[PDB]
Parts: sequence; C-alpha cells; structure tokens
Amino acid sequence: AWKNTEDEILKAAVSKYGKNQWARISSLLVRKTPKQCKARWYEWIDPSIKKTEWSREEDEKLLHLAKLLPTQWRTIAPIVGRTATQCLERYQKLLDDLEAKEDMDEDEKEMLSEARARLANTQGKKAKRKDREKQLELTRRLSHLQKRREL
Amino acid sequence: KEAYSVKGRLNQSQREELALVEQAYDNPHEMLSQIKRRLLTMRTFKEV
Amino acid sequence: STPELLDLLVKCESKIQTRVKISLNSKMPSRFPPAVFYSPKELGGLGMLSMGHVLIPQSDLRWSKQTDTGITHFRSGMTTNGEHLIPNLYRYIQPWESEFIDSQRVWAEYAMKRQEALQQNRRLTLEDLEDSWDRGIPRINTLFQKDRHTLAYDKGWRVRTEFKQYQLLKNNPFWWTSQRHDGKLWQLNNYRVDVIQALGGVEGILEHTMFKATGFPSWEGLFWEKASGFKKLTNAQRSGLNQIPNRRFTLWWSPTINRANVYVGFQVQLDLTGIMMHGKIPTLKISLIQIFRSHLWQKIHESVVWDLCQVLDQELESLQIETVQKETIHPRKSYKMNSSCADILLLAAYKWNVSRPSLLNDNRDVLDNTTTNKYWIDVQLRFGDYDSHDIERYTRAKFLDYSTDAQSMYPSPTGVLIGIDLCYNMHSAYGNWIPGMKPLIQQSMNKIMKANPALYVLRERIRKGLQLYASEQYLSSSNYAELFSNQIQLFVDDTNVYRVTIHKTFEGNLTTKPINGAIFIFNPRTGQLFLKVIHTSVWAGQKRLGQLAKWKTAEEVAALIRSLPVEEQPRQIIVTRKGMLDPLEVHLLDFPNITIKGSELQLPFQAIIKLDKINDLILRATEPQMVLFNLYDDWLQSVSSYTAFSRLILILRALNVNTEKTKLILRPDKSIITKENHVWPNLDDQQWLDVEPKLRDLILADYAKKNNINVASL
Amino acid sequence: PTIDEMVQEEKLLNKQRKYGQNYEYAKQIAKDKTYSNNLDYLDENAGKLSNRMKRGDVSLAQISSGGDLKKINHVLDTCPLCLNYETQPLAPVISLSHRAYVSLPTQPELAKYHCLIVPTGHRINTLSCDEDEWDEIRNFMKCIALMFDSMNLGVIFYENAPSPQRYMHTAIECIPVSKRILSLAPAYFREALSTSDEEWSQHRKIIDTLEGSKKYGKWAFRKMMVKELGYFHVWFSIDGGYGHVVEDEKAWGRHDQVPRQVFASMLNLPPEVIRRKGSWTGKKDPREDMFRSRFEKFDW
RNA sequence: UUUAUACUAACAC
RNA sequence: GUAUGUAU
Ligand SMILES: [Zn+2]
Repeated sequence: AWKNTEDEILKAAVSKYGKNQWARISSLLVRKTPKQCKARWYEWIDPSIKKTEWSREEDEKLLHLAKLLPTQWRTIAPIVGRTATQCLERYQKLLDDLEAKEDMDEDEKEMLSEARARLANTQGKKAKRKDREKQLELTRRLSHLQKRREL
Repeated sequence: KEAYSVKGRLNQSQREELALVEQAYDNPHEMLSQIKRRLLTMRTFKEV
Repeated sequence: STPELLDLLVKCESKIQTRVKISLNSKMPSRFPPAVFYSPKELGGLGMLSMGHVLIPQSDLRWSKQTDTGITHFRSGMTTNGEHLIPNLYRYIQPWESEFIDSQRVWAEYAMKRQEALQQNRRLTLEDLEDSWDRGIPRINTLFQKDRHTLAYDKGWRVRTEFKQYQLLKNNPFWWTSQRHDGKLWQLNNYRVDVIQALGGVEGILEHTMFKATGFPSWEGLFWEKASGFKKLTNAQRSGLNQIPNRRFTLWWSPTINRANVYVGFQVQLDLTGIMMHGKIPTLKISLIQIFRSHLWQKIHESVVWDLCQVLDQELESLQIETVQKETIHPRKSYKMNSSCADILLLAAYKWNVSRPSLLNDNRDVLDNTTTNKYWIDVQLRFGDYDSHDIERYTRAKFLDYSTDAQSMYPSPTGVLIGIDLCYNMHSAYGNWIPGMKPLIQQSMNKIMKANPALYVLRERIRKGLQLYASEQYLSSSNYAELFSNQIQLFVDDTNVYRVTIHKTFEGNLTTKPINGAIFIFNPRTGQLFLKVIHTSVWAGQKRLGQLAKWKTAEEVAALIRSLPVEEQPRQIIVTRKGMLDPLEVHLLDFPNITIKGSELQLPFQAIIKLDKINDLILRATEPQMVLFNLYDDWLQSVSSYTAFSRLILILRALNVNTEKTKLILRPDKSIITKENHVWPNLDDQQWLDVEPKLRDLILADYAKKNNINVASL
Repeated sequence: PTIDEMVQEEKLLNKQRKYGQNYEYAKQIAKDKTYSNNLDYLDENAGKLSNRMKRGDVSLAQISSGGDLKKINHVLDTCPLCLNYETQPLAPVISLSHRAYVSLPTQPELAKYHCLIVPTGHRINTLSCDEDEWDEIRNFMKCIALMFDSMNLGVIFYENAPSPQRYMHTAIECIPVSKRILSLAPAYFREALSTSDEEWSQHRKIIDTLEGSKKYGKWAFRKMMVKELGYFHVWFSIDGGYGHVVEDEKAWGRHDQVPRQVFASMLNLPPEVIRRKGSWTGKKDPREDMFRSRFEKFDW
C-alpha cells in the first residue's frame, strides 16, 4: 500500500539511524518489513532519486541502450541516471506503444505517536536507572534533614 | 514445501511463503492466471 | 574395498559416541555398554547403526529372572554361539553389480508377466509381484507409488536436486537419488533383528535398563511418550530445555552406566539414600533425588518392617513365640552400609534346631545342619548396578560379615536378614530357617513385594521419570471360588447410566434425549442391589456428557460405601469395564484398603432393564431415589447361594437370547407363580434343571447367530 | 509426608498427564534466571533444580474436566457435529445409532457413495470408545459393505488421528472401490505408510490386524494398537487392516493427505481433488438424498 | 459502574 | 526477585 504517513516517518527514521540499519526502522513501522522498508527507499523516498520531469533530448538515448543490452535493466540504470529501474522499464513501455499506433485511522495515529517517543529519547537503561538513584538519594535527604530540624 | 517441513523453527520470509503456498493449493486457476501475468510483463526483480 | 574410508568410519562413529559420552559425564568412560548405543529405539536405544566391529564383551550379557520357585541365571556367551560382535552394516546391502544384474532381469521378468497378462487379457495381480518387491533400481514398488499419475509429468528431476544445493543452505546427503522415482534403495529390517540377538535378546538388553524397577508384567505391550518443551528464556535456558528428553535416557540406562567398570571414579554415596553415584553424572543425580523426594528411603525400610510385625503377631502361636518386639530404629540406620543393628527381635518358648543358612525361593533346603533357640530380622534395602544384582551373593556376604563381627551388637549369634533390591525388584535371605518360617516368609514377602504402599510409590515415581506407560489379577475360573469367601465384595456395573431415546424433529433433524439409568452395584454375598436413579435434569444443559456420566457414577458409588457402615463396607470392588478404574480410584483413595480389580469377563448386566417393573417404576420416578432390590427372592430358604449365582448369570444372559423370546417362554409358565414381595419365579429342583438347558441351548444359538461359529469344544 | 498420604499424591498425578516431574524440572530452569548449561554447574546446584511440588494442587476439579476448560469448551462450542439435545450437527445425517451415526462428507468428495461414521460423544481416537459403542460401528460396517456387495464393489475404510492434542473428533470414512482395485490397496498403503514418516522411529512401520484377526478376530486392532498417542489405521472387510502410528505430524500432513493422496492415486483423480476444503453447513439435499434411499434397504 | 496504562508475575495454558 | 549493590 504505502501511504503518506509511512514515508514521513521513514524519512525521519533514516535521518535518525542511517540507511545501513533497516530492521530498526521496520519495527517502528509495524506492518512494514526491513526488505520492503529498504526496497521502497531505493526506489522512491530518497533525495538522490529524480521523481519529477523527463527531458525529451536526454531521453532518446535511454531507449538506445535497450537496443544494445536487451533486458539487463539494472546495468542500464546507473548510466541513464534517472535510476528506479521500474520507471526506466515503464518509460520504454510508453514509447514502444506510441511508435506502433502512428481502526485503520486509529492504528495510523498510534504508530505516529510511538515514533515521536523513539526519536525524542536516547538515554538507554543505564541513564534512566542512574537518574532514579539520584532522585531517590535527593528525596531521601529532604526527609532526613526534616528529621534533624524536628529533633 | 520440502524446504520447511524439516525445519522446526520458521522465519518471517518462510511464514510469508507458506501462506502463498497454502493459498495456491486451494485455488489453482487463480494462481495460474497470476503466474502467466508475472512472466509476460515483469522484467525487474527484488534484491536477492 | 578401501582402507582409507574404513578408518574414518571407525574414528567418526567414535566421535559421535564421544559427544553423548561427554554430555553425561566429563571424566570420560574407560569403557561403555554398547547396548545403550546400538540397541533399537523401541527398547530405549539411540538406534545408531555401525560400520566396523564392536567386540561386545562377554560379561555384559548375563541376566537374571525371578519366579517364586527360585532365581534363574542365564549366560548368552557360555552357550556355543557365533562370536559376539555387533553386526556390520554392509552385510545387509546388495552390492551394486548384483542389483544392476538383477534389475534388468527383474524388469524383464516384469515385461514377461505384464505382456503375458495382456496376452491372457487379464490384469496383473499382487500375487506375482510379491516375488520381486525390493529389487530393480527403479524398485517395482515405485510402480505402486501414490503420485504415479502426477510424477509422470515431473521430468528432469535428477538435475534439479543436484542444483538445489545452491538454492538453500541445508547439506543434503540424499542428493544423487530421490525416494519417489527410485523408491527405497535400501532395506534395513533384518539388521535390527540380528543386532538384538547379538546384545543378548530383549532380556539381555532390558537387563541393562530400569525395566525391572518399574515392575511391569512383560515387555509385550508397553509404551513411550513424546514431549516438546511460553516465557522469554534467552540462550542458556533454551539449551537446557532442548536437553529435557535427553535426561530420561540417562534414567533408563542408569543401571548399566552407574558402575565401577564404566567410571573409575570416586564412589560417593548420594545423601538421604542408600544409592551410590560413581561419577558426577549430574543429569542422573537430579532425577534420582526427584524420585526419592520426601524421605522415601527411610519410609521403605519402615514400611517393610512395620508390615512384618503385623504378620508375626497373628502367627506367633504356631512358632511358639514368647514376645515379638521391634527395636528402636536410629534415624540414619536405614541408609548406612558398614553397620546395621537388627530391627525385629524374637524369642522361642520351646527349642528350635535350625540349619546352616540357606536360601528362600530355592527348592531343596536342609533342616538339621545347626542348633539354636532364637532369631531376629534386619531388612537391608539395596540399589543395584548391572554389575551386581545378585542378592543371593550379597546377603550371603552380609551374614558372614555381620554374624562373626564382634562390633555388631545382635542379641544371639543366630538370626536372619532380608535383602531387597529396588532396581530389579528382587528379594532373598541367607538366614537360619525352620519348618513354618520358610513357607511363611516365602508367601509373606511375595505379598509384601506386591502389596506395600512404599514400593508402589517408588514404582510410580520411576514411571513418572521414564514416562513409560502401558496397554490386581484378572477374573479367571479360580477367582470365582475366591469371590464367595467370608469377605464382602461388590460388582459395580456402570453400563446403565447414560442412554438416549429417539426423538424426531418436526423438520425434523434427528435428536437424542436421555432416559434415567441405574448405577448397578451387585453383591456376591447378600445378593442385593444398590440402585441409584439419575434424573434427566442433571444431564440437561451439559457438554461432554458421556465422560461426565462416568464420573457421576463413581461419585455416587463412593457415596454409597460411606452411607454403608464400617461393618458392611466391601473388601474388593470389581468393575465390568477397564476404563472405569481411572475415575473410580480418585474417590476410593480415601478408602485405601479396598482392592479395585479389572476383569476379562463378559458379565451379563445388559439384561437388567428388561424386567417390566424396572421400566415402569423408573419412567414414573420423578426424583433421585436410593432403592434397594433383591435378586434372590427368598431363595436362601430353598436354593443355596453359589449355584444360584451361576443360575441368574445364565438367566440374565438368557434375556439377550432369542432376544425377547426366552422371557416369552417364562410367561406361559403360569403354574410357577412369582412371589409378590420378590422378583424371580418359584422354580423347583427339577424345573431348575429344565430351565438350565433351554437357556444354554438358546444362548449358544445367539453366539452362533452373532459370532457365526456354532458348537465347539467345552 | 507419610506413606499412606504419599500414595494418594502419586495416583492423582497419574491422571494429569500434562504435569509430572518433567514440568517441575523445565519450570525450575525458566524460574532460575541464572542457569549455565554445563555439568560443572548442574552438579553444584543439583538439589535446587529438582525442588518443587509445593504449588501443585486442585485435586478432583482438575481431572474431571481434563485438557483445560478454556481449550476443550472452545472446541466443544464450535465442534460442527457432536449430537446432543441442545446442539444439532452441521452434517445432514442418514441413520442414527444410539452412540454413532452415518453422514455425508465435505463438498470436494472422493467417490460417489463416500460416507463417514461418527461417534456421538467427543471421542478422538476410536480406541478410546467404549466396547458398548464399538458394537454399533460393526453393524454399520457389515450393512454398508453388503450394500456395495450387490453393486459388485467392496469397501476400504480408515481413520486418521495424528494429533489428539488438537482434540478433534474422529470420522471413520467409507470409500467405495472395486474388488480388483481393492486387492491392490494392501500394496499401496504398505508403501505409503513405510515411506511417509522418517524411518528411525521406535514403533516400526506397519502393524497388521489382518494376521492378528486370525488370532483374535473380534478385536485385533483394539488389542494391538494403543489409544493414548497419535496413530492411523486402515482396514479391509470387517476386521482386517493395516496400521501405522504417526510421529512428526508436521511431516505427516495437518490437513489429511497421506491417505487421501493414496486414494487419489489408486482410484486416480485430478490433482485439484487431492486437498479437502469446504464445510458441512447444512440442508444439502440433492446429493445426500440419493444415498439414504439406497442405504435403507440394507440398513438396520 | 465503565475505559486506558503500569505494577502486581516471585501465575497458567 | 536472584545475580548485584544502597541504608539501619
Ligand atoms: Zn464433536
């Protein structure tokens, strides 16, 4: 499916962790799996992809490599530059046709709040348990010092 | 099927496969239809 | 044919044993018993089939067996047999050349039969093919393979499976073949058999195990159970949890593993017990503790000594005993070994000329070899190795030790000691014997062994560990004479309780409704009944009511024994069906003295509802009623009991006989009028002998109708 | 403590098959938290790992029901047959015995006159049935057989209960097959049963009641085979049969196939019939009506 | 009286 | 609910 809600946490996720980790992200997405979470990134979401526009004169050489290789579509992508081999296959599927003719709302809001907790705090178990020890010791004194004034 | 009958534990992708496996058993002609379509059109495949 | 392969196949078979070998104990066994590895799975073995040659040592085939007439020793090696090595694998595999030669012969032989069948114009039969089953490299069994119509369209398979090794990372030894196209290319059947006989038969193996300690009747029909083994456990826990089944295996071979010849170790006694661990073997140390988990050792010693006092007080008049006194037991005497003070002291009124100590069970025993006037009893519990289960030699040493020893403070230098093993469930005594004592302690121990609660607890606790299930004496012709003794008994017949009449729905879907039924408890002395009538309503609005009703009957059978006074309570309850023992023993555990039996008889308690007054009254009965019937009228005035029991059993059978035309023979019998305050008719001694044959003739008619076969031998 | 008291504790456990000394051992490891899996450590603890039997209780209320309440009741509430006053089955049903009945199978269907005997009570393994209830099944067997004897056919029946932990009903199904194809079946199964499961098992593949019936024809199956654990069983005539006990059920077949694949070969059908799916539902007259009228002539 | 969260969990299947 | 530390 892949709706907007998904992608806007994913973009925030990669900024957080790094594109190397993927199963940390697919936990926070719930219904997505680190293969899809990674896969769907290299096709679409990232900045390096060129979503918009396709410039005719640069494009008549993109259908030229198909004459050379025939299939082989992943070696074509780094040359053609537009990448996202899906669209590089779909673009040559445009021009070859023309030549011849002539709960769910609620569950989305839950994951969107859980993600705001993950991004917010990095302290870990040791930070939380060490501060409680300070909080106990400080709170212990305030009762202990009142005993001294009482006496 | 051979792959997973032996193994005591199963993993995500295996869990995923067995459903698609079991779904195919139930109704073949619908799965046949999808196989033929997969050949004709598709040329780019997921990371192996 | 190579040496290089056959000096792996040894070293690698050893590498694998040494895996197991380690996971029981770290100090590494000097030797090990080979039964444990090579014995088939169905006797608690691993099943692992060897290449190379394993010299089974002779000392690991001896085994014992105990009847009440003695203890027979056996030697599988002493007899003139083939040299005792574990059989090789190769000798049960047709070497290729042969197979290849036979295959083309066989498949021609099939081409002969199959074409000559089509020349006859008559299809091929199973009879001819049984000649050649496990032959042909496509084995002919592959023709009868299920998927033959679908595998016909499979093709190029042999390549697939070679390549499959790149598809998934599971190293597959059967790659070169397939089981569906080539069939089983190997048969081991006759390997298993010939391994057993090399290990000393089922007995030779089973000796090594704790089969005897469980005390089941015979191996014949026994059982094994398979368990799996939630919370987040992590790593080190899941390893220990996968090795749960493994723990049992140690228990079942404990007798042959835990001995001096297997572990040249420090023999430390396990605490609170008489056992000895030779190694450390922690998997075994735990599961023995878990069995002797209260103070079970002490309690077995006391439970035996306590149930010797209760036999010797009743029969003291015959032995002419002055006083029977049980000594004060020290708390740790039960499981000490270097010392043992006597538990039961006795005296004699007259005199008692005995005999150099002998053995109990054995036939010929001498009676004039010594002279005394006193004796004592001291029981010794003893957990046996495989290397030492002879109690005869054990006790023998103990007397000769403790008799002449100056430190041991027995009263006289003349007495008796009883040896008892719990691992092999054996017993004997090398003491001073007398006419009267010999047959007493024979009978009394053989009862004690089968009777005691302490030894029954032990045997259940072991089976809890082994998880070894199975499939009092049953009723024979001798048990008929016993059931008409002075002892009160019962015949509980929960056949009746659940029945349904047929209801047809308006639509109407077929449906069932239940008709009140009688909890039939039949006395073998009084000849009365304790019928319980159960209302439909209890049945109503319930689920799984077939099993419920069986529980509901046993609840009210125990409630009837409570209502009966302590004088009139039964001694031995008997049930028709074997399934009834499970629910009934939960209520009768509060009354533990009663012996609950199972039977093999086809007792005729099916024909009871066929009496007309029982149908009329119970159909009318609108509440649960504790009714009391008499199935002997006042026969006791004229006809005796024993004979009348065989009569009404014959007459109850006889209402299932010509179904409802044996009762229809009793209806024109009007002169013999039935009494008004009683059930049966008033048949005289001649009319009993006229009723007997009529019913016996018609009975064997229905056995001829139902079971085909007419009249056979008596 | 006390011996007479201790005997009572042992018999109570005997009925509760789920909890014994293996669960107290397995519980103690999860509870221990610190547990290194060695021989050095397992000895240093020793007593600490066996110690338990304090929390165990319940007595009669536990055993009377058995196999949990929540699990069996959920099975019983859904169970699509079980004949009571309250509940009416989903199967159409033909002839009702006192503790059993004949009914038609699911929609895929193996043969034109394919049927199944079903006990009224929740029996599972047909070895757990009462000897009183079994006698009704025998009269059904002979009449059904004699029905197909006039058709010149004969019948092979079977039952498949690889897992009684699931706690399902057992339906002994009748399969009409010709006599020349019937005589081959002894081979087919004997291959399938030995092949199907891994052959390091203890129980030994194949257990013939056909030879046992010559020793005791009334009950060979009931005597030989065991109820408690898994199992599978075919038979020819009244009291013939081949018998195999199932282990590693995951390997066997969760949806019923090892036998159905053998009939899919022996009888020879398309590869779409092999798997049985669908439901009983109700009021399916046109197919089950043709069987009733035919069956009533031979049926007591 | 209803809903959520955590602690009770040194629970149970 | 211990492994491990804080207070009397
Ligand atoms: Zn049911």
